[PDB]
Amino acid sequence: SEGQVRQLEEQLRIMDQTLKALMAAEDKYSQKEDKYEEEIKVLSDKLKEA
Amino acid sequence: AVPNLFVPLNTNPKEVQEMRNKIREQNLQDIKTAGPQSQVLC
Amino acid sequence: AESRCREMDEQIRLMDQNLKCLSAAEEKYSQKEDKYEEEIKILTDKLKEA
Amino acid sequence: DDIAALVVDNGSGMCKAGFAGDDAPRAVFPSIVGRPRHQGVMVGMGQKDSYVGDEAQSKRGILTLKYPIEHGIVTNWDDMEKIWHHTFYNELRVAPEEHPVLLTEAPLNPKANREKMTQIMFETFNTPAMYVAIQAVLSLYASGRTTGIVMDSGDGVTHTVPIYEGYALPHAILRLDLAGRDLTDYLMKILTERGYSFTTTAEREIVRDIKEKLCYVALDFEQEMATAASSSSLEKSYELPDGQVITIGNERFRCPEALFQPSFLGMESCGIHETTFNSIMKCDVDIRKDLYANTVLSGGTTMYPGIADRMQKEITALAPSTMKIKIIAPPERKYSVWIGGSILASLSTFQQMWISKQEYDESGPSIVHRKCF
Amino acid sequence: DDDIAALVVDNGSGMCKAGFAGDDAPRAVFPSIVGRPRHQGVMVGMGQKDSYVGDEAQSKRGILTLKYPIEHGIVTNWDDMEKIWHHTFYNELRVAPEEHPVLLTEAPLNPKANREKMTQIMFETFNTPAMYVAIQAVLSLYASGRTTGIVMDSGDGVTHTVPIYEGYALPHAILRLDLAGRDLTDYLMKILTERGYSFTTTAEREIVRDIKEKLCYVALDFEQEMATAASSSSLEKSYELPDGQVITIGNERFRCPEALFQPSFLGMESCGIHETTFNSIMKCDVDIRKDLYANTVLSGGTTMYPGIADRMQKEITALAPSTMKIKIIAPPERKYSVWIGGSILASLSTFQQMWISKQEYDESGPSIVHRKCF
Amino acid sequence: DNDNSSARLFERSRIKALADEREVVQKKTF
Amino acid sequence: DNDNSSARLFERSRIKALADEREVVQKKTFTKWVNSHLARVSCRITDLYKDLRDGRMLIKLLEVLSGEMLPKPTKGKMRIHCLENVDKALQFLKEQRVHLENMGSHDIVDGNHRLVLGLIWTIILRFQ
Ligand SMILES: Nc1ncnc2c1ncn2[C@@H]1O[C@H](COP(=O)(O)OP(=O)(O)O)[C@@H](O)[C@H]1O
Ligand SMILES: Nc1ncnc2c1ncn2[C@@H]1O[C@H](COP(=O)(O)OP(=O)(O)O)[C@@H](O)[C@H]1O
Repeated sequence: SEGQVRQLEEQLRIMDQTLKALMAAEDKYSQKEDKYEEEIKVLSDKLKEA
Repeated sequence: AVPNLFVPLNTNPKEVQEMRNKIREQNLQDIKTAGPQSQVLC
Repeated sequence: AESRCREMDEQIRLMDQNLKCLSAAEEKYSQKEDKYEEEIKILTDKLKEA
Repeated sequence: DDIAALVVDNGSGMCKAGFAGDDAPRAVFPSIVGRPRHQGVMVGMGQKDSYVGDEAQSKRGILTLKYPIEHGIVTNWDDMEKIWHHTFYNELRVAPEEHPVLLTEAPLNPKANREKMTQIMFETFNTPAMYVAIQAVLSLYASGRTTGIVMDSGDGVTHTVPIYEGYALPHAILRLDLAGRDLTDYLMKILTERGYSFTTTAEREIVRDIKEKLCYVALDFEQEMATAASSSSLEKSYELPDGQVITIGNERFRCPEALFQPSFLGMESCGIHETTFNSIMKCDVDIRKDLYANTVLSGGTTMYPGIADRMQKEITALAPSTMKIKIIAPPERKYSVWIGGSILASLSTFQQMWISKQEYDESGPSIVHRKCF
Repeated sequence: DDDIAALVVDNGSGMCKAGFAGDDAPRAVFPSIVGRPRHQGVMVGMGQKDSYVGDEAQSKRGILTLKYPIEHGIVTNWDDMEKIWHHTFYNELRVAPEEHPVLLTEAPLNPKANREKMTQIMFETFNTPAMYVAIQAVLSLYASGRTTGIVMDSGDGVTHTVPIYEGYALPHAILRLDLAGRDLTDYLMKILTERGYSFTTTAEREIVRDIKEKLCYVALDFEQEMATAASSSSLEKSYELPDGQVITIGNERFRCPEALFQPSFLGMESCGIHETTFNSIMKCDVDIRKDLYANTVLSGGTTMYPGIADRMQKEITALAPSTMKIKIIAPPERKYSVWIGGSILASLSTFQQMWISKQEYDESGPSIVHRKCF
Repeated sequence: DNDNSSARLFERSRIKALADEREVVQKKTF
Repeated sequence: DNDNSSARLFERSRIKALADEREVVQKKTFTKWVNSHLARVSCRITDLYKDLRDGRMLIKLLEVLSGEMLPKPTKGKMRIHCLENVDKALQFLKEQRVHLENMGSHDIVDGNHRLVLGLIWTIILRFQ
């Protein structure tokens, strides 16, 4: 029982490391996406004015 | 003197922006660190 | 040790579902950004048009 | 470079402490002091006059738990000294003479609180330098933006403050005495209807655990009343420490709803959404559209599931329809203040702003109003 | 008035009272105890009684195991409660419940299922036409003769304080404490072991209760009274048991009710009654606390001890600010004040529209009472 | 619960690991 | 302090004297009118503030003026029975759409001078 406990919990720590990496990448491209999201709005306003 | 008594002026915001990223780097990289050890301990 | 192992298995397979649940939406916007930029290019052309 | 400073957050509920420049605090523990109440009969077990922090939580059966901080105010200074000594020596294991300390406290507080805090941190612990900061400003540091209105809800007090481009408007700061302890007391009151009775201070922590585990903010209040009346799908089961099983059901979304309608507690004040909207409208015209786009939630009380959608919907209803409302809730918003403290504590330009020991010696404890904020 | 006078039934933990509306005194007062035999039955040819209900169970306490259906204000057993109600309606008041609306009383904070089951039982079995549930402290304020004050009512199962200002009640300031006459009885029965007298069975609980009712008082100063009682034997009384022995109560006369003011004697960490009343007052608003100081009303039998009013006034006056006046109002007939308020409540013409009709019970079910009462 | 799960992940990893490392170093040095 | 002292002296002299003198004469005329109408049912009032506390005089006056039967007053000498009688009278005024502001049963019962005078003036002006 000691044996599989010791194996399982370090497996868990590897997998939570993977979760952290993917969450960080998600935060990257979302904070990029909102400024791109209002970039298109500024472009449309320029169009309508012209 | 009364509007900005509490803070010093002419400071770049880029320094604060750099430091927040530096602190977030440790969270991303999962660094092991210990606290500062005392001189009297040494 | 055995009773701790039960709980640890529960936790690891719950997070095992959770990780690729997060992966899916990330790669959804990975395919979304293509149209989101290709429409902006046509919008810029329609901007200079006016 | 030289010696690193200490960051200590003293909320009303739980105390947090760590080294500056770190990502997360080293020591997180509840701010309670316990003393025994029954007879002691076993000769030779040794004596212990007080139990501080986490040690009082495990042996809470034979203690009377007491809170040193009440509504963001330090009432019993001796227990605060005990908590600070335990934090410095048992949790961080550092001599306080080598490190400067940075402390946090509420926006609107009595002057004597700050004066006594400065006197205690200089006179007894002999720290070389110290500083006091507002918690919500540190939340805005943690978020990383220069402009926004930040609403912090702890165990003692809720406060909203707007900041634009590094300038904080003092007349728009709103303070409300509705926090997690009041919600815990309301949960203790409404759990009587089903037959469960909790009276002593030991069971208050059980009620707090129940509230943290099985409570959620309803999106629509009356529709959830209709749903909970129609079916039994909203009931959840919890296990007491002694082994009995309780089942809450309807009261899951009625305890946290009381933040939005304080008339359930008998308070005349408005809800948190109306407080945030009123604090926004107290500002000037030109900065309001920036404050609508940068609302930041902070503190542990905002960790209910579904708080963000309810807040966004309410503020969208109250605000004019032509602008967009977004609520920025980081997942680690419990420790945001402390993270902000670290970001403040090790800036290069901040090192000139510590209250020096010589300045305290030549000025008395009144120097903290001239500096700090 | 062309309508049948309603029945007022007060259902406390200790005693049940019942009478007609419009009367100044109830007709039936009896302990709410249900008994069952425990010994072997011989002498075939004499009567068979399954259970003893009420006062008769107090006459044959030797051969019975005495049970209380209501404890801490909660109806734990319902068949015993139905037996109590049947004995009240048919053997004490001698009236058919189908011809009379009834009025019922209960503690402020209690489970909802108590109200639902009470309404369901009294409509579906006794076929009463209408009924209503009231809170005992509000009825105490009714019987006091004033419309503004704070009521501290302590029965045999529960203690509660409610403040009411000009007909408006404040639900956030209602306080409930589970320290009543039964715990005082148990504490007296425990501390009687010091002098060597032992009472264990349920039949001796009534003897201990009679000792508490006849030979107890509240001391003005506890430590000075303890020194006086340890100095000499000038404070000693003798009480004779039903079989013949005479016991000397001595020092225990002012130690049993002192647990009312200091609950730490019983192992509970809650505050006393005086601190509970003070905390309930400070939970109210700023403007009305001056009127609540001058109109404190005591109710319930547990406040019937000698010297309780002076001790309560002395305790509150020290806690309260010294700049105004504290008046403790204790009516001499505070034991029946709840029923008197219930009788006045059923005499008003405006109250006649607030009854829960049988049609309303058929429409909404037993859930109507939370909507209709209080 | 996903926000709760992320907060649990942060509190379990980042807060506890630093405390454990400091405890190890302090114990060995003491 | 001297300006404030003289100012509040001006208040407590002129404001108080004018209001109190007006209400005295107004009360005397009102009670004479009420005694004039109440001679038909053989009841009379000595004091306007004290006699209206029980509320039976108000019910009888409405019986005189309306000429139609009101609900019978409850034969009770309690405080709450007095409140009940005054509430019955005010409710009877309420069905026939006579407008009243700040009128309450406890206002009549505790003996508020301005409120009682206002109720009597409203009865005089809008009913007869
Ligand atoms: N996960 C959670 N979900 C809901 N409520 C919580 C949660 N964690 C803490 N709380 C509430 O927040 C309070 C603790 O808040 P905290 O951030 O410690 O306040 P402070 O640090 O200002 O004292 C607790 O009393 C509890 O009521
Ligand atoms: N004369 C008295 N002196 C002291 N205590 C009394 C006296 N009469 C009754 N008691 C106490 O009061 C209790 C009865 O209270 P009661 O008003 O009947 O409660 P409830 O009506 O809510 O059941 C008894 O148990 C007894 O201990």
